[PDB]
Amino acid sequence: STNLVAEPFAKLEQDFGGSIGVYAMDTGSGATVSYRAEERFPLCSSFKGFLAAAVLARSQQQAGLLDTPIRYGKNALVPWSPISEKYLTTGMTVAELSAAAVQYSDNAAANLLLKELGGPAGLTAFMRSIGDTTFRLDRWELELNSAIPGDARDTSSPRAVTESLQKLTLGSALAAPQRQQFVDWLKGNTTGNHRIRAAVPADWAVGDKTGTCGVYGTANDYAVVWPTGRAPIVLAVYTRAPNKDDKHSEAVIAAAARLALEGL
Ligand SMILES: *[B@@]1([O])O[C](C(=[C])C([O])=O)C2=[C][C]=[C][C]=C21
Repeated sequence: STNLVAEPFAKLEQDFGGSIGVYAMDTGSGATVSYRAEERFPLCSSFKGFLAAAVLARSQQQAGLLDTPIRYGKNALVPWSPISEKYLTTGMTVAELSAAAVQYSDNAAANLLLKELGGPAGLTAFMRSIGDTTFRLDRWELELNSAIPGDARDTSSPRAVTESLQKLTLGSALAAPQRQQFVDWLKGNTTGNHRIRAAVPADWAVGDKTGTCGVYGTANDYAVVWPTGRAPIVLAVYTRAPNKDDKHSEAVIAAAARLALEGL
């Protein structure tokens, strides 16, 4: 992955103060945009998108998985678990927990689903099973958010994120119904209006998954975007920064996404 007109990204990164990672592919032409696309960045909550895909893939071998209710306890409710909290008294099905993890970044949902898959190691093995040799999840919520510089736990690269997102939403990794379901959850995300969506023309359909670690200026977003009349674009925008107290920026993520889309 290289880029002979990277100066715009380099200037945005200098203005940001941290590091920016971008990979975008036009699945119609094959054109791509890269900037630190091979470098490792904390996933933060963005792993929750791939977790839901892994659940859908398991439902292809276990009938009734998605409809299975889970009557979880109050002490499943880790900070920022808005759907899980609201539905504590009733429980939630696996599909609802997947939906909640994708579209609200529900943390309790995320840990409950990880447990059904064998933990972080099971999600990682799923990702290996589709050809992602970069992704690694090592820890549960909320510990995976530590985002320590140079720590490779719970990281991937923007290119591997994009390539995996492509396989699961547009390729054959998932069966057709499972695939539409995964795209539908992403299209209903509520957390990403100031990130990639803020760079996408209002008349383009978008699904996305955000992540925010809360430390070290570390946040991200990845998305599938359908330009009018065309095959879709897939992209991933990740940030990090060298000081614990460096603030992340949603505007930086949106700007970097806009540079990628303009370059395509
Ligand atoms: B996680 O990374 O994602 C959300 C979040 C702020 C987002 O969607 O950008 C979140 C909240 C609380 C803990 C972890 C996460």
